[PDB]
Amino acid sequence: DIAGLTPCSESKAYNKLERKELKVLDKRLKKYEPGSAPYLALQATKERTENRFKTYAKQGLLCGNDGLPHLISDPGLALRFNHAGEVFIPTFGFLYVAGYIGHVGRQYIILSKEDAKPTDKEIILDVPLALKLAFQGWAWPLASIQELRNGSLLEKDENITVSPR
Amino acid sequence: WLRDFLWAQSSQVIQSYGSALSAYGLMFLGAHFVWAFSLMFLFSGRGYWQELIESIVWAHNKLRVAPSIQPRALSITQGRAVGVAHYLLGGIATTWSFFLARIIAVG
Amino acid sequence: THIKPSAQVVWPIVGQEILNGDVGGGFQGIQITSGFFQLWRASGITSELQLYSTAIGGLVLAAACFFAGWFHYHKAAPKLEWFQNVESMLNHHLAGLLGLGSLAWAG
Amino acid sequence: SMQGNWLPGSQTPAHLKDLKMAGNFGFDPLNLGAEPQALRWYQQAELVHSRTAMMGVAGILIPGIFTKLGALNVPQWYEAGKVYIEGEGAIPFGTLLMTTLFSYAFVEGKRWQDFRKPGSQAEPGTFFGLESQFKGTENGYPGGIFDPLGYSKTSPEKLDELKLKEIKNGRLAMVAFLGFAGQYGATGKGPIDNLADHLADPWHNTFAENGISVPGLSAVEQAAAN
Amino acid sequence: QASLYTHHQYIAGFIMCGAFAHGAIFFIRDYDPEQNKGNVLARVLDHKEAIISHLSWVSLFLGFHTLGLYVHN
Amino acid sequence: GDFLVHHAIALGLHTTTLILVKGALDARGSKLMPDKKDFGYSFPCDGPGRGGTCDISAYDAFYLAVFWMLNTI
Amino acid sequence: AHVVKIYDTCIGCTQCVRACPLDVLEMVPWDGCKAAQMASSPRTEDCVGCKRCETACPTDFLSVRVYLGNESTRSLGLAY
Amino acid sequence: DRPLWSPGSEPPAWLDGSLAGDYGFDPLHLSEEPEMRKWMVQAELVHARWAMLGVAGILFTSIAAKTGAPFPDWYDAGKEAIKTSPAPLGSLIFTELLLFGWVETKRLYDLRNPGSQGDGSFLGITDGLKGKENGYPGGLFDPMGMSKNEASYKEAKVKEIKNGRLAMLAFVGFIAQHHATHKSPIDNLLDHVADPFHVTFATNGVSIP
Amino acid sequence: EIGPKRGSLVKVLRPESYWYNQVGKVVSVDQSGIRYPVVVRFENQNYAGVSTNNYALDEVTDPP
Amino acid sequence: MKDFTTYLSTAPVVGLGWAIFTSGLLIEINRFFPDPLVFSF
Ligand code: CLA
Ligand code: CLA
Ligand code: CLA
Ligand code: CLA
Ligand SMILES: CC(/C=C/C=C(C)/C=C/[C@@]12O[C@]1(C)C[C@@H](O)CC2(C)C)=C\C=C\C=C(C)\C=C\C=C(C)\C=C\[C@@]12O[C@]1(C)C[C@@H](O)CC2(C)C
Ligand SMILES: CC1=C(/C=C/C(C)=C/C=C/C(C)=C/C=C/C=C(C)/C=C/C=C(C)/C=C/C2=C(C)CCCC2(C)C)C(C)(C)CCC1
Ligand SMILES: CC1=C(C/C=C(\C)CCC[C@H](C)CCC[C@H](C)CCCC(C)C)C(=O)c2ccccc2C1=O
Ligand code: SF4
Ligand code: SF4
Repeated sequence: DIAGLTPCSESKAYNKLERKELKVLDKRLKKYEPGSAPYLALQATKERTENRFKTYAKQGLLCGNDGLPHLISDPGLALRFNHAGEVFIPTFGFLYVAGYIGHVGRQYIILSKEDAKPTDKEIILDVPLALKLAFQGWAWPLASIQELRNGSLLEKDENITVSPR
Repeated sequence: WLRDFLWAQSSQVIQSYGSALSAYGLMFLGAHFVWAFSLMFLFSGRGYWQELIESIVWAHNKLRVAPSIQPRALSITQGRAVGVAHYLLGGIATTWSFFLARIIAVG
Repeated sequence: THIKPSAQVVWPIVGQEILNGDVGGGFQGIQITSGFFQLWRASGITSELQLYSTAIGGLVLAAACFFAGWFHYHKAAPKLEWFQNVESMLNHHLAGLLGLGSLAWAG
Repeated sequence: SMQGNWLPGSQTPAHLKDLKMAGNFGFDPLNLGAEPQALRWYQQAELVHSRTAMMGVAGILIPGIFTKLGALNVPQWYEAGKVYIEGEGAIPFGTLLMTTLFSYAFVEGKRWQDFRKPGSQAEPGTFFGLESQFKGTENGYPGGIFDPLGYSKTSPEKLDELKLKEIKNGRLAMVAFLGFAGQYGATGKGPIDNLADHLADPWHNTFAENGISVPGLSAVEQAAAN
Repeated sequence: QASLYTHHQYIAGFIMCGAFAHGAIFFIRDYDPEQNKGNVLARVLDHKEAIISHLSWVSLFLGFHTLGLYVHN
Repeated sequence: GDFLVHHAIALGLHTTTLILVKGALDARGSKLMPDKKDFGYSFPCDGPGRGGTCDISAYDAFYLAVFWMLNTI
Repeated sequence: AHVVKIYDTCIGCTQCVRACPLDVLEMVPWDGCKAAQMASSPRTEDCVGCKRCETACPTDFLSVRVYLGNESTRSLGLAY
Repeated sequence: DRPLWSPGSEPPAWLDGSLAGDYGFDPLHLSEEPEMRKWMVQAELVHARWAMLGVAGILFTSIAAKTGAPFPDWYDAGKEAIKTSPAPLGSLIFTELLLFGWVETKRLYDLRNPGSQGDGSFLGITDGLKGKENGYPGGLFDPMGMSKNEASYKEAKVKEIKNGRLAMLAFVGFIAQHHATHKSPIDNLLDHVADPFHVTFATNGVSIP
Repeated sequence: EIGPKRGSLVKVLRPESYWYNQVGKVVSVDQSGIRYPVVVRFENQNYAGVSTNNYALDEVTDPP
Repeated sequence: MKDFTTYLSTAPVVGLGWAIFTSGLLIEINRFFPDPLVFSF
């Protein structure tokens, strides 16, 4: 009960939205025989809607004055109250993959720039080495940290093209 | 013309959400996006974008992720082609979505 | 006059089940707009078996056309004087292509 | 030197071919140990993780074994925290956490300054005069009062045999504690009870039959049963 | 109130655009690098690529995720 | 929705700041054209050479930034 | 008209005078390059500013520079 | 120089006849690189051996069902087997996955590095678990050991690859005429020998409209 | 004789050049006493598309 | 095969193989699992 938001389990507007969705989904059920493939698809859609409405509730989710679930973004407020699962862990979940992509791209860039006429490697990819780096990028933050520490991550400006202002 | 054709109609495209024609509203707004995104390639030139690319190349040079192929801005003819293609695609898909949603939700 | 045409069926993967609209006849899907049902009613077509046969024949002719392009370029390429026979091309595409197709469709 | 291989026929890394280490099996496909000081820091981290894994897994197992034997009523580890929190003569959770963090920060700063500058904790007159024995023999092997029974000041053969044994039981304990966490997460019971279920009924009690470990397997089994 | 807010906001935006334009005019017309060597101005001009690149990064990140969440919703 | 449109506002401010700052810092020199200070503040281009130099002046940077300012306001 | 200036970085490839369809540029003897040639612009008032010489210039940066401003009846390319 | 898949055709350059069953049939130019050639040879041999094993098991079960033993059809045999199996589904497939992961990673690293598994790393076995050829191991896999004689070994290689290719065709025929007839392969064989002039692939209703 | 060794990598310190703070390979050094006798070749083209440029003696140094 | 696998390592290995893999992957997470909002494991 933070930011004036009621929990999804104890929200009247959430249940109103749920029963409105159930009503509009059951409206289309009356135009098909129960032993039909469109009827089976509509029943599967209704089951998925009910499962989504059940799982969104009692999962540390809040909604306020609209029946639509809200997300808590400030860490700490997502820690003492059970709201870390909204954005706290998935932030690191995205960042792990983003650093993975950046690290394997950097590894391919260095390992291609040390090859004769290296401009063709960007249009003519090599698959074994790119896949080898693709399955070696799980420990991307450790490699990035050690490369920053030893100085091979960055390059001396002396060797960087600089605008002549 | 405006009020009685583009406003008297297109009331079903905006109200298509939650129905079978919601994809027409999605196509309508994506077409608005693509039509609006084209004007970047149409009003602008190449020197500003080349200098911005130079700054980004410096940024990628600082931590040694410089591509072997040098990043360059699109050519002036290339930029005009991209602008006109995105403009035509956005306008055609806008009219397509509006026409189809109006003629299916009513006719 | 009461069942809307439909020829594209989307998957139930993510929220697309709302796009399978109730077009009538115990069927759900995208209400098509190309008028293919009208064309398949003009040319006498009753069952989906004939549409299947037409699709298989079209795939066979597409493979034949691709093989024809490969042969007529890589294998047996015509010379410049073959393409410069404008009178023969006009006669064969006036009497042959257009006229023979019109006669075949009339039959 | 090079003892065994984690994968026979695999191309061992160049920094592991002629490297004198405890429990070196060539297992570095990601080449995180190519840099030497990197390898030193990772060796120290593996040593501390492994040693606290010995302590943790022993706390899992020996009270659990004695509970299975009925000697003591000590509960399983996953509810033992709530048991002590709800106890009568209990230090509060905040006080315990802060005391643990303070003491561990002190000792880990000691170990850290040992790591960065070797033998730097032997600065005279710095820790009540007892710091003269705080010199580190090797990375992660301090000695001094950390070996009060004198089991390390012998010939190097039993010394690095014991180092290999320590790293082997430590890797085993680390995978064992990962297992304890996972098999509480899936089965919801203690590891001794899980071992009893696997010994008494191996086929019907496994990671595959539990739907948490591999989702969708239960649906496959139900569809195949019908 | 709506007209007043809209008027003064558009006026403020145009005036800030003019501020940056006339700052650019200062940089090209009457900026003397030997007059102020090593000061805040010359140092800002020295790593101008870093400032431009970081502004491009924050703008790209904001636009990417704002449009992503808007299109998602 | 208020927070999302606030982030859109921040995006507009950030992008307008990015283009105006880049035009101001590259007003006198650039890697595409080091001698931009000799061509005046408001000049059309340098020609089709060197890939193409349309809208290379800081005046055109302001001119493109007015669109972003209008969109932001 | 416009101002056309040639700097000492020119190496006498004598292709900037071919790319100019107005006979603005000319090649004079020099001693600061291997080719012993230097671009000169005697008929500068006939230039329109088409920057074809800058396109044809191989040196980095450009040896021949054309500066716009002060348009006339010949610099605007007007046949009327 | 050798019998080819087409009389009077030109064999591929990479198919010189040194392999078992080298009839020079390769219109798609696969296995042209030597590494890809070795990988294709290993894949053909493992698919072959699994094909002969599965077809032999299918034929044995169908023959036993024809005699009168309570043996299921080659199709849905596991569906009724799991109901009486002490091992439940899931545990069975994952036990198979673990064992096959061990075996197949061992044989894969023997393929990449010949003789790599004969170093005594696994239970101190040196001569065994060491490969003899491209896809042909030795030692523990050759108990009776009639591959010592080179001529007999080559003849057995040709016999193995030919019966294996026949086993691929047998499995494809099994699934095809099971979908056609919904009967056992021995049932189809007995129907073909009972009424050859009428019962065939054309008078089964399906697959010939 | 008066410049760097032919084939040796040098660093260009010319500010207005495209290859400022970049590394190029010397292909020839003129000995006739011209304004820019050092001729170098760069692996990356400029915006004009060329890869070679001429610099003076003071505009080239050995990269570290 | 050498000439063909040299072509197949160009644009479709990164423009099609990655695209199809990442797409169909994400499709199957969104299919087998329903639509999530909170990471509650
Ligand atoms: C409403 C139309 C529109 C849109 C969407 C954009 C979007 C953008 N412009 Mg802008 N621009 C426009 C009109 C528009 N412009 C007009 C009319 C002008 C006047 C000429 C300008 C002038 C202008 C300048 C001068 C500058 C920009 C910049 C930018 C970028 C800002 C960075 C950002 O916000 O994150 C990104 C914002 C997005 C909206 C992301 C769009 C991409 C999405 C994710 C789709 C990607 C493809 C998708 C996955 C589908 C793939 C298949 C498909 C490609 C076929 C962004 C790409 C700046 C820039 O690029 O530097 C960083 C910059 O300097 N623009
Ligand atoms: C993997 C290679 C790689 C790496 C490590 C970086 C890293 C960086 N870029 Mg760059 N970028 C790349 C590729 C890369 N970029 C490509 C291909 C493009 C063209 C679309 C750009 C366009 C670009 C712009 C326009 C900007 C950056 C910026 C940045 C910085 C911000 C981080 C970020 O996420 O930016 C965001 C990056 C993107 C939006 C690009 C995404 C494109 C994909 C993900 C890259 C695909 C590469 C591929 C997977 C590698 C091959 C793998 C290998 C195994 C074969 C950072 C220095 C910003 C900056 O200057 O900040 C300091 C900035 O404004 N980049
Ligand atoms: C009566 C004979 C005849 C017929 C029917 C055609 C028909 C055609 N020709 Mg023409 N052509 C002919 C004689 C003929 N040609 C002669 C004698 C010459 C040389 C002077 C040419 C030179 C020529 C050129 C240079 C080109 C054509 C092209 C075309 C196609 C135009 C595309 C179109 O309208 O869509 C109609 C499409 C269809 C009806 C789809 C079915 C197509 C079928 C498979 C073609 C069958 C017709 C063919 C003549 C049968 C004999 C071929 C035999 C060896 C198998 C069309 C298929 C264009 C092309 O390349 O397309 C192939 C083209 O650029 N023609
Ligand atoms: C009080 C603030 C202030 C001051 C003192 C100046 C003063 C100056 N600026 Mg600055 N400027 C300002 C605000 C200011 N400007 C603002 C707000 C903007 C953003 C719009 C600019 C943008 C700007 C640029 C980009 C440039 C200048 C330039 C100049 C110089 C000459 C401009 C001039 O008078 O041309 C007189 C101009 C006109 C008579 C044209 C008027 C047409 C207007 C602008 C269009 C209005 C639209 C429409 C037609 C209005 C009528 C609507 C209709 C329905 C009735 C002078 C140093 C120029 C300079 O220094 O030269 C290199 C230059 O390049 N300024
Ligand atoms: C036919 C086949 C492959 C055919 C491939 C062909 C023609 C390829 C042709 C070409 O490549 C060449 C040569 C050369 C190239 O230049 C050109 C092309 C054209 C590309 C594989 C079958 C392969 C078939 C195999 C491996 C069969 C395995 C069977 C098993 C394991 C059985 C197990 C069972 O489970 C069942 C199914 C049911 C249970 O009741 C019983 C048990 C026993 C439990
Ligand atoms: C009191 C208070 C507070 C605080 C506040 C603050 C601290 C603020 C700040 C603010 C700020 C801090 C702002 C700023 C702004 C800025 C701007 C807006 C800028 C602009 C710029 C420009 C425009 C530029 C220009 C130029 C150029 C371009 C070049 C050179 C020249 C010149 C400089 C001219 C608080 C919150 C705590 C609370 C409440 C109360
Ligand atoms: C924006 C712009 C540019 C810059 C645009 C460039 C350099 C082209 C960028 C193309 C991108 C790299 C294509 C790929 C886009 C995304 C990376 C695709 C994402 C796909 C997802 C699945 C990740 C110009 O070069 C230009 C030139 C002349 C007139 C106007 C303009 C102009 O307006
Ligand atoms: S184009 Fe440039 S470098 Fe070439 S001769 Fe003319 S002024 Fe000299
Ligand atoms: S701008 Fe054109 S007309 Fe003028 S000197 Fe150059 S090439 Fe000749």
